[PDB]
Amino acid sequence: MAREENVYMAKLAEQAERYEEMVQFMEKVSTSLGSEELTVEERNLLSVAYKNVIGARRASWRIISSIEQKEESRGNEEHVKCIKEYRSKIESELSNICDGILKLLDSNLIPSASNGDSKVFYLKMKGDYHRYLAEFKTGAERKEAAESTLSAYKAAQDIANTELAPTHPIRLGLALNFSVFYYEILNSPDRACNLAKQAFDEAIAELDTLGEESYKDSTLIMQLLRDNLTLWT
Amino acid sequence: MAREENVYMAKLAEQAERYEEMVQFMEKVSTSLGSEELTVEERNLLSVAYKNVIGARRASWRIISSIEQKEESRGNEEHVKCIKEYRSKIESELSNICDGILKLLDSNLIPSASNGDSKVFYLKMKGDYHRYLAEFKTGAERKEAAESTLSAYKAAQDIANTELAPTHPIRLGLALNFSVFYYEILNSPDRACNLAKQAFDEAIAELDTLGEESYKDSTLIMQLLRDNLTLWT
Repeated sequence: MAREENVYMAKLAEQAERYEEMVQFMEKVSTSLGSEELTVEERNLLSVAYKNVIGARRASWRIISSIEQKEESRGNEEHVKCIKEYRSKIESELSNICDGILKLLDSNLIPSASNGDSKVFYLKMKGDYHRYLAEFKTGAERKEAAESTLSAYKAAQDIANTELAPTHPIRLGLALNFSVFYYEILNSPDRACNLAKQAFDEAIAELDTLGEESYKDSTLIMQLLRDNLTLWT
Repeated sequence: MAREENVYMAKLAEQAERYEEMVQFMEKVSTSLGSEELTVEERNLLSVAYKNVIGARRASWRIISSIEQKEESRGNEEHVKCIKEYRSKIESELSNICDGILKLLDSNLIPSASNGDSKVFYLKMKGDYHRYLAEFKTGAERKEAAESTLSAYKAAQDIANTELAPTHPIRLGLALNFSVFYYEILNSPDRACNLAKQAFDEAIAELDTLGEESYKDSTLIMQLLRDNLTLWT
């Protein structure tokens, strides 16, 4: 049967801003496939869905962490005990969300990507979500997450380097996250700045062969890489 | 024991924008009382909580209804069947949210309000939430909701008229919702415009006895009543 229906429901879920439902709908598109790949449209929806569901918990996690620290500085110890419990609950959510998208990548989407844009897309996403585990996980789970990120970003760059134009927003967007993760989580500015400037230089080397729709895609990203290189200096 | 804790958790829930949790926390404050009333702070949190939880479903309901109608006009009948199912689900949520706050008003907060500001506050809220049932319920449930609203708004105005200054933001805010409900749901512009201009005129009759904190409260509302009277003409 046709489940353009679940795709149509996911676009309604998006319009309604009911993102948890958007995820369940795109998870139903993905776990119903035999040999078929998600279209671009479909993989983009799955990604908008997870990005909005994880975004909201990341933002809760950041305000709850600021409060946790302001109250720790003031010696308000009953508050801290309460904030910690709340942070713990949000961490539980964050960790199950990451596990849901990782499980779908590891066992449906990555093993069935054929084109290279697809392989880079799913391997980047896998990295993106291990990076999110790494922002809050602790101990050995933080270490396994930082390594899973690096190794997914690397396997993605290997394929992006050969099989995708230097100007492709997947390859540029992979460069942006990879460069930021080297700097912010591995504390390696040399590397961060390097593959940033590499991704930028390479992509102006062929910027003189895009459309008026192809441009707005990768120009947005190219400018993000640029303001970081000047920032990072 | 002290459950300033649940109040503190509700303020964390608000900061995190986890409003469903804010509701559960303020519901726990309210269902734990013996003879005690919610403070102003507490009744305001309960209200911020329910307002954000119902706001998000009302907004989903409005975009899903616009889509439902655009697709009905274009003859896209598979879409409509899908949109209707989605609208139905959002209606289920809206109806259980309204029932939760109504159950807490009808059986904890209204029967124990002592001061009059408190009685007007809970009776207004009861009206506010029956008004929301009336926006989407259908048939006899819509009729029982429109009447429950009217009768809660009336019982509230009876008390606001004697026991609260004409300038009190509860009494003015009650006037705003009451006036809007007469116009938009009962289709009675004469009445809408009347008790709007009455609430405004009466409140400038004593506007020359407020603070610099008391003012910003009821001026915001007084200007809302004013732009409607000119609009409604």
